[PDB]
Amino acid sequence: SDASVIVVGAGPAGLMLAGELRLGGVDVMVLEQLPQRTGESRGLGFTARTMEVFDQRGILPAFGPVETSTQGHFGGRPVDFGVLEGAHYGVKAVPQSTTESVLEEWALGRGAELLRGHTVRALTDEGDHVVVEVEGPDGPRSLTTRYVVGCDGGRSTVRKAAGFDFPGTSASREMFLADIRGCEITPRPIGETVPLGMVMSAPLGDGVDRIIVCERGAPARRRTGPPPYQEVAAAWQRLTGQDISHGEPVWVSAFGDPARQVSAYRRGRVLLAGDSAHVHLPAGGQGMNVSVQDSVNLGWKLAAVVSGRAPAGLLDTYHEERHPVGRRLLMNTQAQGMLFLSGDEMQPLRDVLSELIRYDEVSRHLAGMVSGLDIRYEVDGGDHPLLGMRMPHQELVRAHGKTSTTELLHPARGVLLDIADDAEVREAATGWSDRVDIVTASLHDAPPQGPLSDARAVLVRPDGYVAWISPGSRAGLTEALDRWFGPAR
Amino acid sequence: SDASVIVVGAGPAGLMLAGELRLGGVDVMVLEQLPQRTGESRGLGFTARTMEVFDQRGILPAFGPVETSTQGHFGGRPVDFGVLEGAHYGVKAVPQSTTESVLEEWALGRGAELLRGHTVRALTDEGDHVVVEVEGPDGPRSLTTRYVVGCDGGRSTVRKAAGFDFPGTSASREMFLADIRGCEITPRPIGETVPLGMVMSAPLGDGVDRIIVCERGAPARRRTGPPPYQEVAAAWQRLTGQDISHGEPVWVSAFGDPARQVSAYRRGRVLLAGDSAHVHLPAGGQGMNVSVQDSVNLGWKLAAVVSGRAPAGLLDTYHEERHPVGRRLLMNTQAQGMLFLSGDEMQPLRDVLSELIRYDEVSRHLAGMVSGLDIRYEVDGGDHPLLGMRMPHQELVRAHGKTSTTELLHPARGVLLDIADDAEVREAATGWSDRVDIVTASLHDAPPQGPLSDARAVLVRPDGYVAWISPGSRAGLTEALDRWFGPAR
Ligand SMILES: Cc1cc2nc3c(=O)[nH]c(=O)nc-3n(C[C@H](O)[C@H](O)[C@H](O)COP(=O)(O)OP(=O)(O)OC[C@H]3O[C@@H](n4cnc5c(N)ncnc54)[C@H](O)[C@@H]3O)c2cc1C
Ligand SMILES: Cc1cc2nc3c(=O)[nH]c(=O)nc-3n(C[C@H](O)[C@H](O)[C@H](O)COP(=O)(O)OP(=O)(O)OC[C@H]3O[C@@H](n4cnc5c(N)ncnc54)[C@H](O)[C@@H]3O)c2cc1C
Repeated sequence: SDASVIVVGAGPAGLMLAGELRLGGVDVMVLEQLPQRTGESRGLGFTARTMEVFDQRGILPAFGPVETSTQGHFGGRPVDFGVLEGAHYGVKAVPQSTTESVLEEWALGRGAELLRGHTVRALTDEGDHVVVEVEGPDGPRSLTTRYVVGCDGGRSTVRKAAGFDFPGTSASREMFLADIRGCEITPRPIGETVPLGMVMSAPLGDGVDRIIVCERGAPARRRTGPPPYQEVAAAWQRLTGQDISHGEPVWVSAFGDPARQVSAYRRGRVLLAGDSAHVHLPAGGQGMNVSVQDSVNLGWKLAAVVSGRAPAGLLDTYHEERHPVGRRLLMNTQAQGMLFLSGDEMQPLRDVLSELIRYDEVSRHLAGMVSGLDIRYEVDGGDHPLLGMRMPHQELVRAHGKTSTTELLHPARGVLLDIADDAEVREAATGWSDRVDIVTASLHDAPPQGPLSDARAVLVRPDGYVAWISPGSRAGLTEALDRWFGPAR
Repeated sequence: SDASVIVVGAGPAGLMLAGELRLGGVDVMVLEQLPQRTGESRGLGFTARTMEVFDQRGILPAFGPVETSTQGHFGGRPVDFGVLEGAHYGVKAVPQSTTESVLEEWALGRGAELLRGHTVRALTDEGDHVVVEVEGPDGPRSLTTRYVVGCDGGRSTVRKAAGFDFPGTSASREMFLADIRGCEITPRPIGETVPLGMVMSAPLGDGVDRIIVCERGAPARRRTGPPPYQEVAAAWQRLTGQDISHGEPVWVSAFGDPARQVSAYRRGRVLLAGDSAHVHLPAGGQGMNVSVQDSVNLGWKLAAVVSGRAPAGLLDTYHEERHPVGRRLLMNTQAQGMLFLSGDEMQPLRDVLSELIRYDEVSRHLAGMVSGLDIRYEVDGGDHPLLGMRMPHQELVRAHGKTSTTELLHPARGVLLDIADDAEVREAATGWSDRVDIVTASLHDAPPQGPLSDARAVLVRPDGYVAWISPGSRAGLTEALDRWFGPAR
């Protein structure tokens, strides 16, 4: 068995997972077909929760000094993300290429094995293990592993190989994206409706503008490689009345509006994460974020099962917790795109949306949805609001020195947070001290009526979601720890 | 001068106005080109506020015993209208033909002059008066009046004649509506998306179903008379896979999605009200309601100016108060229609809408918008919530006998409501007792913390909107009465 887990594809999803797996104490092998990273940088910046999952692991400093704004939109419509206590829009500029850069450097630091110029062509789940056919630099090889995770993007080889179900609709439009030099092109962050469809445009920073075009009737086409630049340019004139012949392209590509999502996130011993599981219209910046977050859901869980520390039942929760999120990803993103991408025909409906956004409830809700902060998993049929949601960053007073909720998650074991000083709780948990870090501290600069007010103790999973809280969970701590970390030692 | 005011067109708008004008103590002449009423009954039922404006005048009993539900939609999406204190969806079934029937019988009762088989062909505003060319039963006549009000529907002759501005967009789709017999056709109140577009269908009551069809690519066409039935039928099969050859039609018509609204509601001495001022996609049942309400805004005001009781400045408020409402009518209705009328392509966006509707703020807001109960006019830059909104029905204790806010508006003079017993207020107003009914009473079954709690007095315009409230208006009662009823006597 050449490695415990084989990850195929080394994009955000795969890189994040490879790291998460290593921290989980597991050897891992990433096969990526590309020899050197794309150079395309599709998305710009990342969401609040993606910011937080990076921070959970001490990855943010590698990004260089960065900014975070509260001014963002839901499908063009400005939403102030402040209205939801402790939320914001994200980190502003960062190109995917740099995120991907970062995460590679990380996981390699975490001792993951990355094999480039390695293309997976077929695979078979034999029951106790999985075999994988690979065309690499020196030729075709055959590898054996305990789990394979398809992180190979929108047209996943893995998903087709392992026989997944991929229901949904194929694309109906073709849109263009170009990053151009030289031309003197107006900003259109919200975009702009022109009789023949819509356009958008923004500046990025050193001589380069992004254009997006949507010629209304354009059919969907499968193509070999990007469109030739002059074809996009031709499209831009027929829409704006601007000639961009003279433009020198950096990247040019076509893309579309599909909506498909695997009906099961796991089959036997093969799993999918990122684009490979859910493919959609790129809109409201979600693709990378939600994918990276799939990896953070799965990583620790898989680590546990691989090493015999958890019953395979823990791994099903990856499906149960994420299919829903990916489904909402299709919903969120297609909605957002339809507002963004339509005629003067969609104007009435964004006029009402603008009217509704004005409330607090509404403004929170979409700021919740976009940022990924509204995620609540099923964990316990109890009263408390925080149950099953993410654990917010809160500074803590440890014996000698201050520390943070966020920093205790650096190692990716569970965190049990004794705040009231109850030896009774640190005892019930002793049988798990190998898997959960029992920490006893007090709160520092809490907002006197916040989510941790009147909380004696909290159980935080390795992905930083809350699994159990005192008071106000149906189940005792014993039931809870067994659920997520395995039997008592 | 043959009559004070000439109203052209005797639909909901014109009939309502003719009545409102008579109560205002003014002779009025309605010219309608049709000799006998259409027989078509496009809309079904009416909104809360339309219910209330009818009731303001004692018109509801003529309707026969009727029902009112709280279960309605915003563009297909179920909204419980209850969530907004004292709101609901409307009266359920009533066909326009019966409403039109009712209102005719009313205004004739009110002593309005209705001239049928009379078609207005041209008109000239001469400054001090207006002339009107009319082809009637015995021939062409020329009439003279002080005001003309275009209530002649979507293709208003008046509006074109008097030279109005009618900006907006002409229709882009063609939809079909048919009322059929015999066929066994499924209900589709929310409608239903079929690959080739959308359909809807409901039952109405004695053997007759309504179908609506939207064949996606259908262009807009100007036509002489309705479409032939077999053309709609052909459309229905190409969409549903159902043959309705055998169907016997009662009414068949085509209709579309325009969006236009006169930029000024008044020019010199000519005015517009109803369809003639604002034309749109029929969706969310608004056309009749908002139009009838234009007439109720204008009627009393015009009555005042015609008879020299108010300075012409009162009449401008008809524009200032209603252009905004009509504008929101275009917005409301086109939004609602776009959700209702689109592919599986609009599904994500009604999925978020369904999510937002779940709140209270949102559910109220749309229930407000649809019912027409959210209307607040500019009247005074003051704190109080009720200022400029409609006066809600509240039972009152008069000297001998109980009565209601609603019943005091039967005569269509203003109502000043002394509740605290303050002779100081009944004095300031003495100079207007000719135009305002000074009433002193106490509240009956008020909801102990309602909108009239801690209110000494209220000034209610003839259209039943609140103009001044103690406490909490910038202006004193004197300023207020002069604003709406004219100088002190
Ligand atoms: C126009 C554009 C703009 C976007 N903007 C945003 C944004 O603003 N915010 C956001 O969050 N998302 C955005 N996205 C979406 C985002 O780019 C994707 O979600 C994300 O980059 C893909 O995640 P992934 O790691 O699962 O797959 P990918 O990034 O596609 O990586 C999959 C990898 O698998 C490798 N691979 C595939 N098949 C094999 C195989 N047979 N063997 C070995 N390796 C294989 C590929 O080489 C590839 O490197 C945008 C997308 C587009 C197209
Ligand atoms: C498919 C359909 C369904 C609808 N459903 C609803 C609904 O559910 N709820 C709702 O509120 N609204 C609905 N409406 C809209 C509603 O029907 C219109 O708003 C309303 O009936 C028109 O109001 P009106 O009185 O201003 O004009 P009209 O009702 O059009 O009447 C204008 C009158 O003027 C007369 N006229 C025109 N020109 C002249 C002239 N030259 N000389 C003399 N007379 C003239 C005409 O004969 C006509 O009788 C619907 C409309 C359609 C088409």
